[PDB]
Amino acid sequence: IQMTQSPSSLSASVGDRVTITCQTSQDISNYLNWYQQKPGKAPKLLIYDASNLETGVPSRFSGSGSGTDFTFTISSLQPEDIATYYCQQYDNLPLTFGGGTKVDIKRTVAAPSVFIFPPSDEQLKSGTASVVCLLNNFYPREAKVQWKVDNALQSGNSQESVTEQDSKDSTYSLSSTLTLSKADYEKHKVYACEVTHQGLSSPVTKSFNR
Amino acid sequence: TNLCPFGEVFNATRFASVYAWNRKRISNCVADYSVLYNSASFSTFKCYGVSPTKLNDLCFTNVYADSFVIRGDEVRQIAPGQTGKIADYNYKLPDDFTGCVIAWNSNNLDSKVGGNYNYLYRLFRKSNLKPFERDISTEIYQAGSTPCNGVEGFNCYFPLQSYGFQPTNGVGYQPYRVVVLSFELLHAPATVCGPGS
Amino acid sequence: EVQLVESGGGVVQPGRSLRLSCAASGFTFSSYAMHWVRQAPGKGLEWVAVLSYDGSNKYNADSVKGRFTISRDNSKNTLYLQMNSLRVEDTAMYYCARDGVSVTMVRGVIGPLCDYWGQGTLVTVSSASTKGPSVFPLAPSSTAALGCLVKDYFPEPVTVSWNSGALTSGVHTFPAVLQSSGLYSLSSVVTVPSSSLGTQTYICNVNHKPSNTKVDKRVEPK
Ligand SMILES: *[C@@H]1O[C@H](CO)[C@@H](O[C@@H]2O[C@H](CO)[C@@H](O)[C@H](O)[C@H]2NC(C)=O)[C@H](O)[C@H]1NC(C)=O
Repeated sequence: IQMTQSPSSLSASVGDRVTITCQTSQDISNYLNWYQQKPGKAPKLLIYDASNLETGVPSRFSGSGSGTDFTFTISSLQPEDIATYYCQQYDNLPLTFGGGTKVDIKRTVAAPSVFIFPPSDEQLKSGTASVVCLLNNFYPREAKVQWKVDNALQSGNSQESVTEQDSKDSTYSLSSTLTLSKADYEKHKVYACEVTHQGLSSPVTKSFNR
Repeated sequence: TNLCPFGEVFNATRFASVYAWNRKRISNCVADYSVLYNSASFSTFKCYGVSPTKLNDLCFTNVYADSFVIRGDEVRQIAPGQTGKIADYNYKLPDDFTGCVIAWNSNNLDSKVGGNYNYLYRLFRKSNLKPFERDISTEIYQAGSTPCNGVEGFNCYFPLQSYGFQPTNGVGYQPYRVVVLSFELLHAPATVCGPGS
Repeated sequence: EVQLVESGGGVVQPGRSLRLSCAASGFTFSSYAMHWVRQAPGKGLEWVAVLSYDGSNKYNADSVKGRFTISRDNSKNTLYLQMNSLRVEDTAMYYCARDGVSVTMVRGVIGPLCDYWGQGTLVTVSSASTKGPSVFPLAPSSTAALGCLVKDYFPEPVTVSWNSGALTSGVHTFPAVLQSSGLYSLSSVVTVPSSSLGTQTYICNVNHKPSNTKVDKRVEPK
């Protein structure tokens, strides 16, 4: 049983040349495979046994098969190419996959726009208060959010989900969901979420009162 | 005057598999290589070591014709200095190879509907082949660190996998008949000469 | 062309049985081998088992040897994966793929392997009952933002569309997060100009098939 390695977390501008190297474990593997998996869709076989791509691919991909070390070359990067790339061995029947490589095209830096949302009065009837903070159309994804309730950080009360990179403008978007109850929401008065992004000098604080 | 029986090499109705590739020694005859490159039938034609123009002018001591069959995608490994299942366990070309490799598609003669599994290829071996080393061993190879007493089991396979050659397959998995001409030049008078030397 | 359509996955408590199906179409099915491979939510792919061209060669992977058995009906051009003794961990989206390169499996090497064509997200949910969502507005206050709050639902497959889906520009549908109560939480937002906050009405259409609940919720400013 192998543990195939792969360098993930790539970033390259539109129209470039990237490479991913899947080095195998013990019992050197012959004729790996290369797949791509866009979010929400099943994978797709890009290249045949270490080379000789199939029919249908835009011929921008390639690879070399030499014993223990393999490579996966992508020339002429495309805006509609952000996905997760795996590598699979088939010489012993317990087939193992790679680690997957998230791809994000390097674009001009984009400052985020942040909007806050109070918990609805209909939710207060359930005894809960969910405050939402939005981050829309920004790049890169390395941004931080910190909920400041009465200028006090609330740790362990928020979960944020980051969308996959957009296809047209190639920008991320995340949304943090601060969760409280009616009790601890009625004693505080001001709720805010500070923002710090690579395209921001000073933190941005969107607040509201109740 | 008697020409080299190249017609008894390419046109042969029955070709052997790649693990048991066939060889027909060519000597004491006249070469007519113009028949080869004056034809649009050969898909892959790559002369290694010899001139692209002196083909009909050369004179070698002996010539070796290695003929076999592999699928559409395994011809890239019939070349000096390559790594692959065929280029490791079936047919090994040396780095100092001096000759012309000929390949063409035969998806209509070696394939049939329902299946034509007469052709085989060596899938496993505990060591890479040496050049010109024909291996037709029929012992059950062992893959894992668990010994095998011949039983076809988890990591013990029959080392010959058949070729599934059907007409309705991808281009890479179609039968390609290959002829490899090896020009042997020894310290002896030549026997295979051309017409214009 | 060729499509490996799948159906049969759902929600079932741990310890029960549930088989899957892999309906083939197009190519000859009695000639190619067939794999089964799953991908957990947020994780990567993971092999499960495989079948030869009906040559009695299962060779299942570990942690499932004895729990999963691969079955195929080449005369029906279908493929099954019988599951028993549900390890709650087994919650994943299962993909069935073809194969033509295996050694003791399918006779003759024809084509590549693992042309995926997969679907059928199979969740091995806990005793907790499948709960419908509670849609809440994310009203704005004063580009202007506008969203809806999909909270406290289970399982994952929820969808959302803004006012008859003809409004699809400037919309951002976010993945769900797992709350501490074993329930999911999702938020979908749309950014519209302030010159249309009083002219055009905005409604979010949350759809949840497992719970069979569809709520058309307005979003009016404070
Ligand atoms: C078998 O050998 C014959 C003879 O060399 C080849 O026939 C030649 O084909 C070329 C191209 O069509 C013609 O220009 C020659 O005039 C033909 N020669 C004769 C004597 O007919 C034939 O193509 C070869 N076939 C294979 C399978 O290699």
